[PDB]
Amino acid sequence: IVGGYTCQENSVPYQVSLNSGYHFCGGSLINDQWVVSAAHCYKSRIQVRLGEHNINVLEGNEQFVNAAKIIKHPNFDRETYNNDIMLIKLSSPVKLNARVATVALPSSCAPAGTQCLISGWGNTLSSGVNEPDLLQCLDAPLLPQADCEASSSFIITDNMVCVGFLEGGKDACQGDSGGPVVCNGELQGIVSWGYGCALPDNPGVYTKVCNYVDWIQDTIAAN
Ligand SMILES: [Ca+2]
Repeated sequence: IVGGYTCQENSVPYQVSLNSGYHFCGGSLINDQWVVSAAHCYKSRIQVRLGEHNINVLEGNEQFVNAAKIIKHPNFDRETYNNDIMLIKLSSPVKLNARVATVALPSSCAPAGTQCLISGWGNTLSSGVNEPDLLQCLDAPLLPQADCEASSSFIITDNMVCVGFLEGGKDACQGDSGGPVVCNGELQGIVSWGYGCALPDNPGVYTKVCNYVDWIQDTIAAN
């Protein structure tokens, strides 16, 4: 997260870190045994870390659980990142508490202008790379489709939504991928891609979660 602030300890209880020897993506706990992330974060073996604040220091609230089933959306297109969503079934249910909690699936698609919270351990610089130890937070609004593409060097599909600032300075970045965009307590987006990080005229692009609620529930029921 570029231009954000350090989240209060365990204030984003649904936030998880996908680890394969190192943190490489984020995700959201949607129930005691399922995590939703981005399909581009797929790896054959993943350890999901919950209850984290400082990813490099053991604090006493962590739960590390291996992924049992890693399911990418069948129509994920790696070229365009269309349908960039993935579900992870944990090897065992986690212990839900104050520091490890679930986030609700959306009941409807949030309107442009809605204020949301984006979080992650991704890159904090608009140039170069710096991985933070502590979970970063960013309050940003959902932008209208038209305003996003106005002066950007990219276009998006109907399964994508732009969240951020057209003036730049604040944005998600590499390493935040798969992470949550929560608006009014519901998961409305998943960190997916963008041109650079925090650049003027180029807001971040996120998977529009409200378009997949049915797929999510069916998959969870069938596995
Ligand atoms: Ca820790």
